[PDB]
Amino acid sequence: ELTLESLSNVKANSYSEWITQPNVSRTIARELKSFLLEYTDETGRSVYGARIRTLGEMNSESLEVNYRHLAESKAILALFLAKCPEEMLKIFDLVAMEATELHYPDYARIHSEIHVRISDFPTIYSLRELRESNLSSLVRVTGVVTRRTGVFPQLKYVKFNCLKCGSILGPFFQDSNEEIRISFCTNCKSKGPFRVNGEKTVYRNYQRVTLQEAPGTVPPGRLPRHREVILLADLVDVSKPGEEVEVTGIYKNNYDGNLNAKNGFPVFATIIEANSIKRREGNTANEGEEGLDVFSWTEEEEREFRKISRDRGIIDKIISSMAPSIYGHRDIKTAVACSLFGGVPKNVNGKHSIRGDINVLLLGDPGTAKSQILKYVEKTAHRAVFATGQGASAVGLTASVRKDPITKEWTLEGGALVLADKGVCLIDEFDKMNDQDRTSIHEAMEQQSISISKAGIVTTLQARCSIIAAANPNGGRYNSTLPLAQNVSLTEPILSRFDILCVVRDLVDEEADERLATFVVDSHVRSHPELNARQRRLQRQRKKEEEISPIPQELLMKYIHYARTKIYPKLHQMDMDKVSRVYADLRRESISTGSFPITVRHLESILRIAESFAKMRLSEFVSSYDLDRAIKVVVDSFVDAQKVSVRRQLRRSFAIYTLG
Amino acid sequence: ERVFQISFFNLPTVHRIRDIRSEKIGSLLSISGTVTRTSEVRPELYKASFTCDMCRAIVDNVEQSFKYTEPTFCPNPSCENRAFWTLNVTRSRFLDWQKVRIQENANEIPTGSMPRTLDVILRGDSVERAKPGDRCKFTGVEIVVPDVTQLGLPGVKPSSTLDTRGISKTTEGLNSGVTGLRSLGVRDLTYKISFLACHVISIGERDQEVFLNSLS
Amino acid sequence: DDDNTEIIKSFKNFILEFRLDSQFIYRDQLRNNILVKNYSLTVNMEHLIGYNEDIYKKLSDEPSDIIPLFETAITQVAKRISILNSLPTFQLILNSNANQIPLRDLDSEHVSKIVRLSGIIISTSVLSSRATYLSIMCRNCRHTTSITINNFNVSLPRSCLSNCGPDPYIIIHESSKFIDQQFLKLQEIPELVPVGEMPRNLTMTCDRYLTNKVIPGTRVTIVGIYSIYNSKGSGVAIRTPYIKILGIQSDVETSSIWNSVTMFTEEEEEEFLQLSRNPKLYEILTNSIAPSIFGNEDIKKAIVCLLMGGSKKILPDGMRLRGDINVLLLGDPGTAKSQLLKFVEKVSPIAVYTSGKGSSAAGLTASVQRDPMTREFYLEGGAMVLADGGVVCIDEFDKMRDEDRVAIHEAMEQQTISIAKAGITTVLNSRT
Amino acid sequence: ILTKEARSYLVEKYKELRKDDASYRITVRQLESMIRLSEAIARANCVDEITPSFIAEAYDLLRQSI
DNA sequence: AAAAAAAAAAAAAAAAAAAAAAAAAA
DNA sequence: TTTTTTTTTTTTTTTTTTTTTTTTTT
Ligand SMILES: Nc1ncnc2c1ncn2[C@@H]1O[C@H](COP(=O)(O)OP(=O)(O)OP(=O)(O)O)[C@@H](O)[C@H]1O
Ligand SMILES: Nc1ncnc2c1ncn2[C@@H]1O[C@H](COP(=O)(O)OP(=O)(O)OP(=O)(O)O)[C@@H](O)[C@H]1O
Ligand SMILES: [Mg+2]
Ligand SMILES: [Zn+2]
Ligand SMILES: [Zn+2]
Ligand SMILES: [Zn+2]
Repeated sequence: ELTLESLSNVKANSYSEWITQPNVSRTIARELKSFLLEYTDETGRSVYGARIRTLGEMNSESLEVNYRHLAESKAILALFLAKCPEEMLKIFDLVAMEATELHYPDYARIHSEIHVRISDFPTIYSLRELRESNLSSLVRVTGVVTRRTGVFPQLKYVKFNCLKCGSILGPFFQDSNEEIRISFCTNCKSKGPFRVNGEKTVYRNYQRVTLQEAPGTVPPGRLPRHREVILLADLVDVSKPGEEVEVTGIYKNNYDGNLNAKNGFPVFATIIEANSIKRREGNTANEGEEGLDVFSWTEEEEREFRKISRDRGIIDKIISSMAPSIYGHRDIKTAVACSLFGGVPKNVNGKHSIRGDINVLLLGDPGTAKSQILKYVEKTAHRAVFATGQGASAVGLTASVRKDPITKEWTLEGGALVLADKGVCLIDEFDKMNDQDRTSIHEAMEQQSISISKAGIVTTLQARCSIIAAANPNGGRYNSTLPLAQNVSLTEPILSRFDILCVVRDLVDEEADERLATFVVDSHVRSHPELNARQRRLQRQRKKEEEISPIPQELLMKYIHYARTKIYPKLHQMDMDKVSRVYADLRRESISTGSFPITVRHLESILRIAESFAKMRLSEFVSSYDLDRAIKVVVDSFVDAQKVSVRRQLRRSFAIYTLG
Repeated sequence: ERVFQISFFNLPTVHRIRDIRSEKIGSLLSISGTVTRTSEVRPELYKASFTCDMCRAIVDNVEQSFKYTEPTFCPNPSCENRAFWTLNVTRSRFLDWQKVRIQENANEIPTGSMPRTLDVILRGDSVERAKPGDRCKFTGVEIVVPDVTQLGLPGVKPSSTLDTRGISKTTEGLNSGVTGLRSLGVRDLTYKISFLACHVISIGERDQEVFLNSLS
Repeated sequence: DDDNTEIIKSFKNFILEFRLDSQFIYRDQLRNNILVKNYSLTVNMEHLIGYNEDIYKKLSDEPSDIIPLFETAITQVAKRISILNSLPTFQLILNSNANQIPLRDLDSEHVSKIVRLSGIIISTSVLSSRATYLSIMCRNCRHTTSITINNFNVSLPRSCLSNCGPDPYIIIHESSKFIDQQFLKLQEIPELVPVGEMPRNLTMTCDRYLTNKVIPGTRVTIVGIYSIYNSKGSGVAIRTPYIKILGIQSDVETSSIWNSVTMFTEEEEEEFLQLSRNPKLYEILTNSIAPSIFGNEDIKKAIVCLLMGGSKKILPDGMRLRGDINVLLLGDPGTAKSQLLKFVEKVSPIAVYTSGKGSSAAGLTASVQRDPMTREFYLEGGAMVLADGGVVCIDEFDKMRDEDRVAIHEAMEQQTISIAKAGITTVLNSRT
Repeated sequence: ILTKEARSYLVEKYKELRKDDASYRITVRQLESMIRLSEAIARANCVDEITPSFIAEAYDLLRQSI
């Protein structure tokens, strides 16, 4: 037997042969199993044991292992994995399955093999800087998905049969990029016809994708580069055409006759076999964080969620934690939080569908940090799409029709509203936009679907998306002596579809200006860029978050994701008379004096906001406090969009409902 | 071992693209032109290695000129084998390869002219040093490249010169092709002039500690 | 052959000895089918499980191999209970109550296994011919030979039977028997598509008595076998999956040609005539239109009138008079205009829902396309072609472009679509 | 970086400018631009600390253009 | 001298549908 | 001024068929 000290010295003048030796491969497996079983973090809890426990619960087929953990301890194995992926991964999958069969015996009846997904590889390359020295090694490459072939079954253990000797050949592992070539018989001793051994075989899922370089990475004015990526089983359909992705994989080469024929030199083709996939569409928090999905939670994190969810005033802290560095504008923050958490969709007897998402509009003076709030919402949301003004078209926010280059049949392609299904679409400068482009979202805002009838395609899509829009008033500035209908160009059909409207006014006030200036100067002071040091960095970065954020942002992201995924509150016991009276009063005080369209569509927004406030508390039932808070929000959103003449009377008239 | 390269520069006289004649094939020259297209950095096969199917004997350092060339005689004369080898892609040595297209300069172009073009091959450490739109001076050796498709490429993928566009009828039979060789068969081999370059030149950090290092 | 005989015997005993109460149902169904020249048999899997579990287990793991044995058992029983012989091989149609699998959950784990799934028909191909009995002759010795083929996936012998060439054999087309083959295309249910994904499609093959049974746009339930066929895509050793249909359930009673005949048993006709005699049937029908919408009684009455439709007349001089009703709703936002359009789509047996913003004249009336293989031009239907004999609901009608809206003028009244493009000059029917 | 008295001088100058404007032309962006100009003027003198004289110069430059 | 296997031979192109710009006007 | 109008721009080849005529290969 060998020791971790003995793996340092190498023989055979090649690392692959050194790894594949029988004596070395027995020490490697034992060391990998010890790493899997005995690793503990700072708090003292084994992480891979918990991951294995969750694997069986979720009926998963893959295990995620961080490269930093295996590099910090047993760094020689980390170097071996870095240089020689193919041989290390076969052993590591086997040891992973052996470790898994210590928590779930008889798990082989569910899945027969456990795959390992590597995460947080240190060195990141671009497609432009790939050379021949990276051949047969693990690489990390960012790109943009362009085209996807589709899922087909592929042979796994290939068999052959020869007729004159009737010989059956042993199973062959297919390279997945090179056809199995066999010409010699162990029995026939000569060339013979070979069959595929019809039936009695094992298949795998296979797919192929093309990655172009991201426009941001490409130097301005230069042509992009592309490469081909092969996705095997458990990795199919994860990436979608149009998204931006980061892939960790193995860089390989193969001989192509056409490439040699056209160029005129013995050049080879290259392709990447994908190992790990991470989505980066809309994510600017990629600067930090560890893992393949930063919106996923562990068991202790869920327990912490349920612990902090029962504190009184959780809603106040959640609201205060929205865009902490922006000063004031608490109504905007409340509307943003309500939109982010969202309502509950409904279907009554399978024939009547009711939408459950909140849309927000921000109409305000220039220089009031609306765009920064939109950027914060983009960063925090799980799925987010951004658009602005004249840069969007009718079919750029909807589905488009294209001729498939391969199949040559008319096909549907995605858009901004489809890329943000169960997400958020943000539209900055929503008033500086063509009417034909603006009117394309009428169906998606309410019916949450898209219908296309073009070139023989008659289909209906699904876009369960929420819209937060920012606009400027006529003349660039809001006239408080005029009603709303003469401060904007939008008509009733599009104004009715919005749930919350926030009018932002800039007024002269010495104390307010002094406080805002002090806050902004302190913020600029804070953001100036000037045990293990890598954790000293974390503690210093947490100290700065302590002042202005009641809860950390990374915790809040997982909190929002868990709340949206798991909770579905109901409305069993509530006061119908109060809501009916509020709706009737709001309808009466609109035609008499007002220019804010109120229909039945605004009655349901109160219930949606109540369900959102219930979601904020991780409660399964809506209480009276949440409904009262929703009524107060709706009433304050209507009173503050009036003329200065009647606002004082309307506020007094509507004040009886919001007694608390 | 490090596959070495020798780079020559500062030649006495420079040539234009329209001075390229077949009587300088094999000579060391320097040329100037404007780059208009570059390709990817592909790996080229330099020193091949194979294994006999039956003996499992290993052959190494099989030179290749312009097409995939496998060995002929097995290392052991006891074995009789003419073909059926298996490339050991891991043991083989590779090199970087790039093809760039250049055209004539704005001044060398006559009053009325359709610009002439050329194919320049950059190899080794000289990849990506020429960017489209720039004016660069290359230096290297003028070579000639045959048509490998009719030289019997192993795979069926070439499929005997599959084409998507129609060839010129004017030069049908006018382009002098040589015949007679056994590898060709009854086919006719054709040649075209390209350039191979060994040296390229162009003729058209807020950190205080590192900044203080560079200055004298 | 020593196991196939016992399998056929077991199937024949199942057919001849199954009884519930006091009637051999599967013995009577065969005789009733033979009389009206229906050469097929429908078997429920629950009965087969109840009779013997080994027989069910044999079928569940080797369908393509076992099913023809049941096929020949049926026609052996038929010749015994019908004749003391122009009876072709019968067909087996299966019914299942197992869980339905989504299309996107079908993968390499489900190969060569019987599955149950549901989707939407988008296209139906033309009928093609497949050989079952082949008469064969050799090019040199010239002697007769025969071959029998079953469609559960063969070639002429690569030899000679009694110098002749390598594989010398030709087909004598007369005295050969053929059947009917059809190809269909499926698609996912719109509400079951995952997040951010476009719907995917699949290919199915139907034979003999299951051809001309569905029309595009129909929602169906399919029972069949998930298989693969090697063909042709630069991947190595990849195959294309498809489904061979064994049983079809369709919501719309209409066949491919909509025979305009009654498909209602007397037990339902009695119910319908009893309903028609209700003195307050008008109120009952009106109250059933969108019970979750308050008020708007006149609009609901108009919707009922549109659903029933008027009468159509033809005159001696060739005149044709329209018998369909069109309705326009021009109103204020928030008045439930768009919640009635989607209800009419659900209630109507044939109905299409479209939006005026995402539409075009070619997509609404008809389009002309080029076949990649044949490289000719053919006509493809549109929204008003699919919704023939039904209702089309056009939302956001005011947002339509002025070029696209004018293409509906002829279809609304003359109920025809005239195409005069690319050497194709035809007039298509459209009664919507 | 910014010192202790520099922040007080900055807020005082912003308040004075806002008072003199009267909110039509002066916003938070003007204060941010004044901070930027002060930092640039500090970079000119090769000094890593900001003195209220720099803020006074930036304020004069802003006033000269309004 | 007599078998089994393996490529050449393609060619072709108008006619229509959808989407984004760069010039016209109630 | 925001509406309508207008040119116009790639969209194309991945497939076929059984003879007929060539090279290898017992
Ligand atoms: N409390 C605050 N109110 C307004 N602006 C603030 C505040 N705190 C900081 N700022 C800064 O003021 C600047 C003005 O913000 P921003 O550019 O979003 O304004 P805007 O007029 O809403 O933008 P746009 O026209 O792009 O929608 C930003 O640099 C922002 O960071
Ligand atoms: N009379 C009503 N009874 C019940 N629900 C109603 C009624 N009127 C409107 N609603 C509700 O109002 C919401 C919006 O209605 P809908 O989408 O049908 O509007 P619409 O008439 O199509 O508007 P638009 O003119 O803006 O397109 C739905 O949730 C619908 O259930
Ligand atoms: Mg509507
Ligand atoms: Zn053999
Ligand atoms: Zn040998
Ligand atoms: Zn014969």
